[PDB]
Amino acid sequence: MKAFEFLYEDFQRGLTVVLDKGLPPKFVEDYLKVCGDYIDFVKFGWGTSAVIDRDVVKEKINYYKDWGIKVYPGGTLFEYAYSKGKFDEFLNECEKLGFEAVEISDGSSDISLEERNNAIKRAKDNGFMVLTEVGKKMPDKDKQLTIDDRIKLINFDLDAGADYVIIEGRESGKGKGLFDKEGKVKENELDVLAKNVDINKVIFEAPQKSQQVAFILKFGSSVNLANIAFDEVISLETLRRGLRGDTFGKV
Amino acid sequence: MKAFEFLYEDFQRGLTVVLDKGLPPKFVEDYLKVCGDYIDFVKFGWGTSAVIDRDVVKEKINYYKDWGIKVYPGGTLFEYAYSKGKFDEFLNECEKLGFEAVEISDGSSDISLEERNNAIKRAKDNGFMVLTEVGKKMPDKDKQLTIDDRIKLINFDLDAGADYVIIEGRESGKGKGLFDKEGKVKENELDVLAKNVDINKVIFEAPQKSQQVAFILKFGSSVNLANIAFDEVISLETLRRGLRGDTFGKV
Amino acid sequence: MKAFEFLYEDFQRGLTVVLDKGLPPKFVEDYLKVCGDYIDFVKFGWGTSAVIDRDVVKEKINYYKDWGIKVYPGGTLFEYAYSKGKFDEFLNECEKLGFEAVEISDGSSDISLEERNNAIKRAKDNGFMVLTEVGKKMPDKDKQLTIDDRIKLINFDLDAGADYVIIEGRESGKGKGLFDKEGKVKENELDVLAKNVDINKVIFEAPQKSQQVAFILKFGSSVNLANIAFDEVISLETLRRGLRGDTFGKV
Repeated sequence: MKAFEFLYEDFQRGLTVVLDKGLPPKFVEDYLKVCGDYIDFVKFGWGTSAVIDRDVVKEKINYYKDWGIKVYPGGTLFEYAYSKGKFDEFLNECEKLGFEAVEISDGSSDISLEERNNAIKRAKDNGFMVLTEVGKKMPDKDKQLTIDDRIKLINFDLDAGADYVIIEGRESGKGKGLFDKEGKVKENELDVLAKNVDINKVIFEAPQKSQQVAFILKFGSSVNLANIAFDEVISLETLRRGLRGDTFGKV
Repeated sequence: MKAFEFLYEDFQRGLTVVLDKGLPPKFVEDYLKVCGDYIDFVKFGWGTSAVIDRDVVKEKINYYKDWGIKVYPGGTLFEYAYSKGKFDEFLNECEKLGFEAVEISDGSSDISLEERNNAIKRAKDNGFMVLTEVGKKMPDKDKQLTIDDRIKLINFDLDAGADYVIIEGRESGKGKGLFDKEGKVKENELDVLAKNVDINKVIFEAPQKSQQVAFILKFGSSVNLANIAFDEVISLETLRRGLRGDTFGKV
Repeated sequence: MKAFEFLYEDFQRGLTVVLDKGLPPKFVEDYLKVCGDYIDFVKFGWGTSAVIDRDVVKEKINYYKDWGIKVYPGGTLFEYAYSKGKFDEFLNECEKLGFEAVEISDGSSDISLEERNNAIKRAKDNGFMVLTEVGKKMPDKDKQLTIDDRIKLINFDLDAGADYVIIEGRESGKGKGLFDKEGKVKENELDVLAKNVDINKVIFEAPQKSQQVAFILKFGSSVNLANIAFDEVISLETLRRGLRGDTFGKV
């Protein structure tokens, strides 16, 4: 039970996906005792997994598993392996390490629709949950994706068997996807998503508190959010509950 | 004893109040071995307490108690409970969990002077230290408070039995209270406080290092500061001692 | 071995120097199991050492030593001790605590060339590795140092027996040394360094990810970097390896 349980009001709580960019192992064990109940998935950011000791990676995945949290490596790592013709070795290693999900992305590389479709299907066939990601890392490339382009890709990924589709904003949440150079949500672009796709299948990267607030006020506390800093999981739950100033009386 | 004890010069050290927005329990135990000697009070930010496991909350309060640190829940949580007519249940739970203090605020809700006075007195009557808070969360509301308004409220709260009064700046320290949109201290507004209230009874929220520096240079190292990030307690003590560049030779 | 070891490509990896501004002791023990292999040196920032319990300082130095990491106190602490005529007591305490290196700087105080030369030599004579630092803490003083001034001081310090010379940018990485008010690298100033000094003897403070990216793209992954946040050591290694978006395919 929570402290002040008498104040709790039941609600439809969206997904929380954390960015883990290299948390220490015992720290993860400790940390989950405070906020493990509010984490659904964790991304080991980009290629961070590939720099960490193999047993430490396995260890961490188990700690998350003790709280029912599925872990995936970043799509950037998939893209690196894919570009080297080592996608199979990538899936095999993922299975051996214990990742329950994989992210398929094309943020840093050119992957055709057919290649993308087939990578999703191969990952699914191997028993992984699959999250895809729509967006490009670099602003010159990302700018070439219109909102209608993003919508088409979301539904393409779902058709291929993706479980969820992530809308990219990077850890910075600046100048990429739905966010302008100052990190403010592009309201018009976001409306065109709200009316064209199944929002329950979409996860919005929202690393900044101001972004989390904007998404909660627009879609409700049922909104799915990703790239949540590990130390803002509790904050995010308070925002969903109207127990932080930004959403008090508004949720 | 401290390392390099021969360099230490005794001084009048103001209060340090930390923002704990959800630190893990064993981490707190470990963390206090480094900087517990420089923490007076800790705020479990806003309604964070109300999302955390009850035994974990109790556990953390005890760890802080082992270093002589008093803990209070955020005034935002008080405001939520108060607005639901559950202030009594709120005080009872606070006592059961072990909080030694409570924050009374009106940052997100309308609380009249009489209601405010009576809430302070009720908390005091129940054995809590009471810290009040002056300010509004949202800039449209906060702007309506003039400096003279803030001064009047400080002394009203003290009259009611408040132990300390906190000047609100939020965790961001931007666009609220004494800080402009860029987080810079409003020097003129601050002078009008320096000459009209007992500064020893006031605690300034100062989440940004630049704010801590501004307050130390204005009032001295005896200044009371709040919303100090957990990982900047040591930094803050070095600033008070002139052992970081910003205050070297100036304190 | 690392996870996804089959993706690893050997490369010339520059130094990583971490800023430790007060990490808890058991946290350090845990933290090094994830990224201790990618840390060469750690700076206990400025005078932080002088506020921490002496046995905790010794304890931490040992944890770092278990991963082959040398620790030094900040040059600001040296400057304080030096200004009080307690440089000898400073070196003795450093030896007793277990620091394997010392930083000699003049960021907050006036130290002549002869005084600087002699302090370097005294530290070396006492068995310390010596890192010096070029730059001033305050922008009004730092602006008076031209690039040619910095180059001359680098080689002066090396002549005196310095092991490395650090180019100062502070923890903020703003408005000081090679960085403008917005934290962007001054490309022209940096070119004049690239062509005039032994870059292998220089360590660039680069607290911001954007700075780390700029230095890696300019000098390569062999570049030496300092003031790396403890939680960005893994990120930095991924950047060196082209496994984060910013340097994917560029390294």
